[PDB]
Amino acid sequence: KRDEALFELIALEEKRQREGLELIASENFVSKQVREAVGSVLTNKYAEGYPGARYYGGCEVIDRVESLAIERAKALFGAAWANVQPHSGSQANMAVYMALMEPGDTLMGMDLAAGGHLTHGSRVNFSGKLYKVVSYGVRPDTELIDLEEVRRLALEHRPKVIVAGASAYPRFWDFKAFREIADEVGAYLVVDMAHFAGLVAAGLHPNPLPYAHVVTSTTHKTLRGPRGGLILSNDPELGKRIDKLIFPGIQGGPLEHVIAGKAVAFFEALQPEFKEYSRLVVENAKRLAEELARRGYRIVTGGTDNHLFLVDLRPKGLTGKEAEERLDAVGITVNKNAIPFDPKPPRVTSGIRIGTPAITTRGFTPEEMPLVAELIDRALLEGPSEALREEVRRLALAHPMP
Amino acid sequence: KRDEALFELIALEEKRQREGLELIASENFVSKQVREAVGSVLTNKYAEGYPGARYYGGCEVIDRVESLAIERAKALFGAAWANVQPHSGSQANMAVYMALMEPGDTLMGMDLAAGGHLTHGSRVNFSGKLYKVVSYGVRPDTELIDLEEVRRLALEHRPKVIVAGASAYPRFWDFKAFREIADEVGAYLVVDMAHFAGLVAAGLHPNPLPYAHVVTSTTHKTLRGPRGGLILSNDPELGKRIDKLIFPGIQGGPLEHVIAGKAVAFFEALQPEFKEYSRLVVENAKRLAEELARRGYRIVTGGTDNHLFLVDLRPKGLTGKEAEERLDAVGITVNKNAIPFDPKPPRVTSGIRIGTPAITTRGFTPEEMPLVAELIDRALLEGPSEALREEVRRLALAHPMP
Ligand SMILES: Nc1nc2c(c(=O)[nH]1)N(C=O)[C@@H](CNc1ccc(C(=O)N[C@@H](CCC(=O)O)C(=O)O)cc1)CN2
Ligand SMILES: Cc1ncc(COP(=O)(O)O)c(/C=N/CC(=O)O)c1O
Repeated sequence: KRDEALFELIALEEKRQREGLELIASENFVSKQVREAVGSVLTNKYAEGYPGARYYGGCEVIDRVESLAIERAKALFGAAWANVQPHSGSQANMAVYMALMEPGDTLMGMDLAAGGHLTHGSRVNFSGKLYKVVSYGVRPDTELIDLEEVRRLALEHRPKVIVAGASAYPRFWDFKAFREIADEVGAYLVVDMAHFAGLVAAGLHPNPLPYAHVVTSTTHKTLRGPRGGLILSNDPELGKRIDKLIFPGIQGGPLEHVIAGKAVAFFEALQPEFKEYSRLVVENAKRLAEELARRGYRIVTGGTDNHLFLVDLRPKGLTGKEAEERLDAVGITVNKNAIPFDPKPPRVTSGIRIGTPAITTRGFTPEEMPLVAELIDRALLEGPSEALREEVRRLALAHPMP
Repeated sequence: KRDEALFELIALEEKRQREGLELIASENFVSKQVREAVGSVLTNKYAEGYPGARYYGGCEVIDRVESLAIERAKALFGAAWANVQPHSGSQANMAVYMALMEPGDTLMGMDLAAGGHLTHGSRVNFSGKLYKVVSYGVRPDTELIDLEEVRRLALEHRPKVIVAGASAYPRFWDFKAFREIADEVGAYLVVDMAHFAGLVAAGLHPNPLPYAHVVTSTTHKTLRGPRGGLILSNDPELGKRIDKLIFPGIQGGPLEHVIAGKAVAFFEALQPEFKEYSRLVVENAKRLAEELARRGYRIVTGGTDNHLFLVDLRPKGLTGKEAEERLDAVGITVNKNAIPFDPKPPRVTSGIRIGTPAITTRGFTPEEMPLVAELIDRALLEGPSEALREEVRRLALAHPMP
């Protein structure tokens, strides 16, 4: 008996995705073959352990799948070791923290208010419950990270681990300077590249591998793969330690159907067409930010080096919460985000975060960004209307999903 | 470009699953419609938070999918609250422990060799690293749990959490007695029903929900659903606390395509056919154990009340690792497994574990178990041969796959 109610919902969700403009920076649209792998019979196999050293019979083929994912990840990113088993970015970070630190140790990471991830030290998160968290942020005048403030905090608090990488930072990271600071205090440098991993793979963002002790990531977001986590390093000895924290430390059976999907995503990212896609992602984001600046918004840091940017809404007297709702009502999804010099509180904010990976996957090009900018502006100033919702729909339907 | 090498490996795994006898007790074969949901576009949405309380917009349809999974889980097990976001059985247990305990608190669980799971207090697992662990076992003569030994231990060590449930215990649990013991020391009773969740849903195993404070489970064993975790409780105030430990405590975005698969599996488990399937699972396991006993194999506790059994291979001079390899060579997939008081470490073991869920899904009946027992016996005594493999293959191919 088919579950009609459930599949009626899936068809509605497919329609919602086709007919809207997805501008949330951490979203993307996976290919059909990534979905085919994730929907495969590989979910039926228990395969605890690692290739050639499993706790169950029958893993001969699974071992070739997981080894293929590992070797492709190492070739794509220039790594000496990889672990493709983390269920999510959260589990990847948790395993690294538990391998390098003991409860009570100090963790330094980017403040949630300035763009950090929950996993970089939130007190509601495991990172803030097991460890002592010290946070860094951005300067109000530069709207950028201050490496001298980072170093000062590191010398004063002596973290065991310093995390670089964030969720809403629109400029390049200086991984070399972060590693120098870490070395000065004897800390490990962990880079969480989840947001910009696809740009690293395409050569459009500095690669953290050579400077970090360990690199964590999701396989979704700019890498355009299935939902899951990833760990990389140039140190196989440290990798062996982390392998043990993933299993038997924090996980049980790996999701080998999702790992097959990671293998597919790494194959796609190794093709030359991926570099072109990634170039367009960054060109779209720079062009869309410029077009909104021309229409009266201020762009934080004045622009972006990557796939996302932050819009200061104060010139138009809007809060991030109101802009979110007005845009959601016409099928444009963004999220509110604090700006560095923000007069409003966290639940309201004076900004929004926009990202181009998902619309770029649907074939949007830089010459269409003026039109996207005008729809956003109209929705913010005129508010939601049926005519505007129909224009978004038409535009969206004219750009196919994978 | 299609990833031809990866899909060739998936086709090889499909063939391996169709042409062998999958007797791993923790595996099953999911239906086509479960795979269809897991391979859906719902992977493209970041749904941090809970239904009606998400961080990001655009979740109106996703919320109906998750609520449907939640409400079906409640109806299936008779629970007042459910959480369907855990990525795995291990994450479900982690969230529960962190909601009920601080690090350094005392956790009581079943010894691994006696049957307990890694997350029930193993030193190489987070459960044994973060908490002080006290373990109960089984009696050396009957290989059954002694409730008076469990009581003594609880009164002596005063655990904060007692865990009932196991990965390799073949008999029924007395959840009323475990709750009485927990109440005597003021402990929470947590039941991990991962292995026998489908038998509970079908009414063939005592239901822990009235007696446990919290129930954890996986969705992919006896329940025959996608790979993932589940938490249930009759206390909605305890559920609220646990919800916060799942997010933002230990996970980020949930896997909503997998949650759609969970909704489908719950729909299948609510059908009358699922009760007939589950009855045959247990009938097959009892008959196969009896047929191996008649050939001189020692069955731990003498038999089974559920879907699995353990074979003590010490009298036959075989380690569990050797038996697993011999059986695998002829297409019979089991896992080496620790037995009560095992002198050998988990990488070697003195036994094997066998379960019927997967072959029962393929339509194997009790009258076919004598033939299965014969093939197992021959591979252990006579060793692998080409003629034995072929016989296994024919028998397997005579049964369809979902
Ligand atoms: N009773 C029981 N049987 C079970 C499990 C379990 O948790 N309990 N498993 C649940 O998934 C699987 C076995 N998985 C296991 C993986 C690692 C270790 C363990 O103790 N590993 C050590 C030592 C290895 C050695 O020296 O032999 C380690 O990794 O250091 C035990 C079980 C299948 N059967
Ligand atoms: C009681 C119990 N609790 C938790 C888990 C972990 O579930 P995951 O493998 O993390 O999905 C398991 C899995 N056990 C795997 C096996 O038995 O072969 C379990 O038997």
